Amino acid sequence: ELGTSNLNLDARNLLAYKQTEDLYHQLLNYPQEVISIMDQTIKDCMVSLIVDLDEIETKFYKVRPYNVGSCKGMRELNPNDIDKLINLKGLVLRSTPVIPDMKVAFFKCNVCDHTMAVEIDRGVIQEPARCERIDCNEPNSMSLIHNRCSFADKQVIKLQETPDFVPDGQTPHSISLCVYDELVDSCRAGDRIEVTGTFRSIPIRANSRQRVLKSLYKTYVDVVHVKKVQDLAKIREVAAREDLYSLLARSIAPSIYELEDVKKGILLQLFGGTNKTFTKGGRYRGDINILLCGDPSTSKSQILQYVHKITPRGVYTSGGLTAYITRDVDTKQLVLESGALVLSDGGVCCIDEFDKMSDSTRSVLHEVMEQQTISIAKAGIITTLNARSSILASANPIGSRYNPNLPVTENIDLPPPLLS
Amino acid sequence: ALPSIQLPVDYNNLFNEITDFLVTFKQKGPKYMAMLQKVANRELNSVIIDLDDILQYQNEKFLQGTQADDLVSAIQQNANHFTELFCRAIDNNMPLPTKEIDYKDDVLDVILNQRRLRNERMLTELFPPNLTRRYFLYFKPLSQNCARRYRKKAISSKPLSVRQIKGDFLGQLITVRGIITRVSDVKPAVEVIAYTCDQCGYEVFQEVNSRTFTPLSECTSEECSQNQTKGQLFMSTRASKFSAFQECKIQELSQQVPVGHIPRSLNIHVNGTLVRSLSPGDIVDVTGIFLPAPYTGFKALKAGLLTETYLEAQFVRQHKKKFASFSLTSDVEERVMELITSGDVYNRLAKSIAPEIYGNLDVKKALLLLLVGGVDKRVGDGMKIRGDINVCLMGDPGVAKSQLLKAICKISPRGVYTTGKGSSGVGLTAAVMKDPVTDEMILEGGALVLADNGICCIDEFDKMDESDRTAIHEVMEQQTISISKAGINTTLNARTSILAAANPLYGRYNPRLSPLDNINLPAALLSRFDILFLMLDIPSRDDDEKLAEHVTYVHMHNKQPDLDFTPVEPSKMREYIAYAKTKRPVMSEAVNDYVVQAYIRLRQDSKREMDSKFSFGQATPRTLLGIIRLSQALAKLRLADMVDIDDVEEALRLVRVSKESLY
Ligand SMILES: Nc1ncnc2c1ncn2[C@@H]1O[C@H](COP(=O)(O)OP(=O)(O)OP(=O)(O)O)[C@@H](O)[C@H]1O
Ligand SMILES: Nc1ncnc2c1ncn2[C@@H]1O[C@H](COP(=O)(O)OP(=O)(O)O)[C@@H](O)[C@H]1O
Ligand SMILES: [Mg+2]
Ligand SMILES: [Zn+2]
Ligand SMILES: [Zn+2]
Repeated sequence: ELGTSNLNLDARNLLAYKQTEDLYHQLLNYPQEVISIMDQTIKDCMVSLIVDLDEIETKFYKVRPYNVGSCKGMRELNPNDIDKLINLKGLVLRSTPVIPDMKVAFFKCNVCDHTMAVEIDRGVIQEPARCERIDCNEPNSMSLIHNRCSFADKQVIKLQETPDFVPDGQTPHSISLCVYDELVDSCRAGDRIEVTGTFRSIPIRANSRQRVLKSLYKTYVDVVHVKKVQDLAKIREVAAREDLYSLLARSIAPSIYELEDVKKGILLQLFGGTNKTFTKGGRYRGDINILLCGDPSTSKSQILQYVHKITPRGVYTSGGLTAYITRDVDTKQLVLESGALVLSDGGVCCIDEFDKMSDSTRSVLHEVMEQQTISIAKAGIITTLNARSSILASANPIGSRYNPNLPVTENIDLPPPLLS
Repeated sequence: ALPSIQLPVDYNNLFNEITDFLVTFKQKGPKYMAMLQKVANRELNSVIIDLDDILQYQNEKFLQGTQADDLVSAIQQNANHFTELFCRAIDNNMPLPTKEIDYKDDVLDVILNQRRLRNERMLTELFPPNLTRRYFLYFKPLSQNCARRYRKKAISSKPLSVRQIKGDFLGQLITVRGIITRVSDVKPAVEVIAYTCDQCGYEVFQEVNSRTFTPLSECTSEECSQNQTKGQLFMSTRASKFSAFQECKIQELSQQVPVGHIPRSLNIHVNGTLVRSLSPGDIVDVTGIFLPAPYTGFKALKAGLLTETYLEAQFVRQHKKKFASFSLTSDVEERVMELITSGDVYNRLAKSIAPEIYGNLDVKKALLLLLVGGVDKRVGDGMKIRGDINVCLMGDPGVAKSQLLKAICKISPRGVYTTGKGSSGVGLTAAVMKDPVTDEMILEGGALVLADNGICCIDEFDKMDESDRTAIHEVMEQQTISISKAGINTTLNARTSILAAANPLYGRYNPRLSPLDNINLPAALLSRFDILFLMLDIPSRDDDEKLAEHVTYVHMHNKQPDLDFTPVEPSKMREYIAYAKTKRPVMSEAVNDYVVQAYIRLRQDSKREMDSKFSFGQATPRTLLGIIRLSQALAKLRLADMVDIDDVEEALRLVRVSKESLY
């Protein structure tokens, strides 16, 4: 009734049956053949159960087995476990662009403009030495066409072990990963995932000019499974409560004692104002910016962390924050990277230790609040970027205490206009 | 062509003697029969041969006039050939399995059984033995007392240094000693490589021992040997045999290097079940075979006779020491019973840490309370509390605070010493930067040196630049390190105690306002620390006399003096600190009023902080948190699961004495 093509399959339920545990063990030994015959069986089972036959002949069927065995780490991988199913947990380090993979060749007899399709296997292609048309039958008239073939999307993922496997301050190890089709782009940088797949080994070409091969084989894992690590009616019931303001203000900071007014202000600025861009006058700022000052005995960083994690979008930084052209590390190319302030579009940008802000970056803030659009002109790139972000900062007075007699300006050491 | 020479060595009699020894040896019956039987039942995975057994067997059989030659000498002069002879002899006399076997799991044997049921059904290839072998052959060096048992100089052993090995030792069996610095990962290596033949009968096999391998192009299958090809041969990963491979290097010790020289290195290869038996940073003595390696891998067409050399591991003694993770044993149980019978212990432990430095009992007591840790493992709702204590030591140069720091670092297994620059790969960066030969750029991002449950010790805490100071500001109060450079966010969960030793930049105390000296560091960092202790050098006759007498008595004996009286020993307290951390007492409620009134009187003191000239008595809730943590530690170090008011009193006295040194 859905039209999709996807099956989930747990091993423990597969293990609960006495005949199936034999199939369990045989799946452990021979993954590829078992998976292929299982997919063929499901392809037959669809038709066996529907007894529209038109949507079936277009789609394929695949399984996604999981929980076959306990998760193993890169620190214990014997060569005895080659071509067997294992489960891994780890953190994604880096991804790669989609790699086209040859599946069907397309040749053409240039003399007679005749084309034929040739299948391949194991990557190696058996080139035909003569055109099939015996009317011409020339041997050297066959030429490959690159852009009229069929391809598959291969992608390589780099994975690192979880830090819990290193008890004595050793360094983590990295294992390469491979994915196909629906598994492409399913993980990004910093993602914590668990995968299920078979093990593999491959020879190294060494010198590309000759046919010499190294005595050591590189190891990589091919996977078939990944996992990560009407409510509006309830809103209006709460929205009709008279004292919702006080409860909502006090809910943000459960451990903070008193300080009710600042909590109300922070909640209200989290709510945010309106934004309008009428043509004849120009846009008006809708962001709210708040500054906190006091001696370092107020737990004012706890409120910063509270607002950072509560808000949908927001970056928590300290005293670089904007876009700058960078030289890519692993690949020798030039990439434009956006800063922390740009990343907080529509959210709350949290700044800690605002006094030690240097001098070059402060003017940047003087540019980002009054116009909410930062421009850059470096390396031949001239452009303007939108920020539209809210600022919430904390500052400390100069000295062990803030003397009430002295006015605020001297103690914080900030420019009068920026405070204004 | 090749001229011939005569040698006094003939291998037939040696092989016969090997078989006779392996069959007849009596040390249960024959040991060498029982171990082979266990190998047959798929129980053992490696074979170790003791040369002392062969030596003693030959010595005791020489009493009858039958033996003519010696075999251990030939083993010393050549090893790999005897390894081949031993594996042939073992495969010749392999016993029958006396136990049941889970025969279905052996995929290699199932594949070979299928191949046989194909080939011999039509009436078959003699598979090489190394493909069918499952065990590994290892050797064990002799013992010097065994050599002393007889007149002969069958010594070997003698763990030569890296530089003491010269060119004429190639091919023999030698023992090296040193420190392991680099250990590579585990990577599978081929031993027998098999090709599938595309249903063309038998699957051709190939064997390579060199580090460079070349594949096949055409096969000897009879229908493939026909005048036209039948399928292209392909390498099959399932049928071939593999072996774990690992390589490391070893450094010479600082003792053995002659003056004015730079220590050398030596590569080492390990294969089989001995993989992962060594770790970086330990003293070992490896026994193995010293073998040459061709220089043709570099492919420069130079060095016509120059070649590289490496060692092949056979047997390793880990040596060094073992922390053992305070694994419970009877002996240490009676040891802790003795400690319990010893009564009050903390003063003795303080006395027993550094007898070389005289006096200074407060700092030793503070170090002892630091070694246990404060209250930890969170509170309700998830609020963060850190059990590590952050104490800083203030004093003028020439007070041996650096010596005490070295002592506490040595006695604490987790201690680490750092300083401002001098080495760059110690702060704000990990030790795996640009390390691999591929320059894979392995990195965690923002991390420190063993910051998890570590004891960071720093001398000249005013010296380091802005980077390390910002790192400390990031580590304040178990805060995670979240510095990113290339999209990485692998934060290191920093939970460490901070040990800081520094001096005012004037190098001496002053009669004027004391915060003017402080640490010449921001006051925010100063307020973070739990205990500030000042060591001021006051010229006094009755104290400097005792200090001088103690130091000169230490010097006179060229050893630790008997003037000290410590019933406890450094290893004794090393065990007891883990024992006391294991007990882990929890808090009690009846002290809340006492600590609240103590905090009230501390705020009363803060009412007089403007009296100045020792203005360090400022107001901070972290003072209350620190006094709670110190009371918890004063319940942890010696007491059972109970927190006493006397602990709070002792913590208060410690704080008062720490402030008292200001004057
Ligand atoms: N009380 C003491 N008992 C024994 N030796 C002492 C004592 N005080 C200082 N020393 C001697 O001081 C030397 C080490 O102290 P050191 O000068 O390193 O201290 P420091 O205060 O950390 O100074 P610096 O920063 O200049 O190194 C040793 O030779 C040690 O014998
Ligand atoms: N009213 C309070 N309630 C709870 N904790 C507090 C309170 N005041 C201070 N603290 C504690 O004291 C610390 C104050 O540090 P803080 O001033 O936030 O450092 P920073 O210099 O980064 O602002 C906090 O970590 C908090 O645990
Ligand atoms: Mg010093
Ligand atoms: Zn043609
Ligand atoms: Zn063939």
